[PDB]
Amino acid sequence: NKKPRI
Amino acid sequence: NWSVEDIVKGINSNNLESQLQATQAARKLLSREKQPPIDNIIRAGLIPKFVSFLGKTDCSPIQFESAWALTNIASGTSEQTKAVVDGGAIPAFISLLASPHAHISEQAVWALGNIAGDGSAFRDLVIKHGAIDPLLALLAVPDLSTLACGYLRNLTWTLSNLCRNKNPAPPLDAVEQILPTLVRLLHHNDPEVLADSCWAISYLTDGPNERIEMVVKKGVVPQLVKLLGATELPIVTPALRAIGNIVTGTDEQTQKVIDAGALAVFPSLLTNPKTNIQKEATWTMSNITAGRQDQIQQVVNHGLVPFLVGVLSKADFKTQKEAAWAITNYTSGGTVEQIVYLVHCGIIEPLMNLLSAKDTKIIQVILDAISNIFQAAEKLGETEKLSIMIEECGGLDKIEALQRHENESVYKASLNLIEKY
Repeated sequence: NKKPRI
Repeated sequence: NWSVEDIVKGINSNNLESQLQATQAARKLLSREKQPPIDNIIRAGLIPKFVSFLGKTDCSPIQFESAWALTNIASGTSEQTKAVVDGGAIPAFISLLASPHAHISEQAVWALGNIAGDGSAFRDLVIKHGAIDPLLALLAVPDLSTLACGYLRNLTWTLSNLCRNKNPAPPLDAVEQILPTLVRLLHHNDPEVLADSCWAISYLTDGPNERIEMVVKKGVVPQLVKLLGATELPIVTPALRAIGNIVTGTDEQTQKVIDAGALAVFPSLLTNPKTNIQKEATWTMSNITAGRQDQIQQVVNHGLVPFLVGVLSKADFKTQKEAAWAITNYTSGGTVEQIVYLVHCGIIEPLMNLLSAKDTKIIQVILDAISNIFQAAEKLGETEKLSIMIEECGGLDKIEALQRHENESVYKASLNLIEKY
């Protein structure tokens, strides 16, 4: 769905 | 890490390098794990500034840092993604797709994936702004293996979100424009490219038969069946969803799944240690036994009836209900030889034992099935032997107790059964 970049 | 107050003081300066330092500091905050202060960054009014930094071509570093920062804001709630869109970020990210710096173009792919993943509206808005053409242009190489692994995985994931939501489904012209590239990715060797490419196909096959046909006409079913027998779970799960979707359509589309050898994989799928794999495989079986008789027959030839008896005997109650549906569909559309073979495999005992369940729908489905089985016994004139059997395992006591039930449709079918036989 939506993914963050860490 | 910097304070939100310091990040604002620097971005508001008229010094491009002071702004680059602040944007990098904002990126590092939003890339922390614990409660990334997304809402605090938005109230400060920084999104319009980040959007403008996307356009500073003479400073690639500020483009990357602002794209990274905006990527993580757009990953939060629907309200936070909306803020990124309201700032004009969409046309800016599409322009960055053609950046000569791969890490910046990759970051634009990522950001657009988060925007399109919000829902149908933003997905279609990304498409209207013209994102598909430049996206597919990044994958126009003779060999995908020459592309960076991470670059290729972000492109596949973003493409999956452009084929994802429903109500409405993505535009037909967009799906047609994406599928040839989507089929190439479906043959790539990377497990994640394959899993996200199987999810995309899973989304496109969830709908009317016109959508299914468009996928099945590209000849991806053999490849889906191959992936259906993969060792990795993240590939088997979407591969099975796509297969299960395809068999909700016409009998000819269902037949192409059978011809590709899909039924050979179901001995494993119906005994898979994962509850969710077992349930979706049984659901798929229930839609296959609802097909033609030559298709029910192909279920018999592959030896899957004993496996349905097994799942009905012991499994999660939700997998059991899907198996109850598979039997009622089997009994309602099968021949007489096929319905007695269902009894020889031992369907009656586990079917009766499930009449003690505390769910009204499964009771109706089972009782209907029993009616179809009895109707086939009337045809052979052995209604007597079957009734001695339902009684020797204790099924009648359950049927005659179903008389005293809350729902009316159960009371009528139950009484009708004990009166007839």
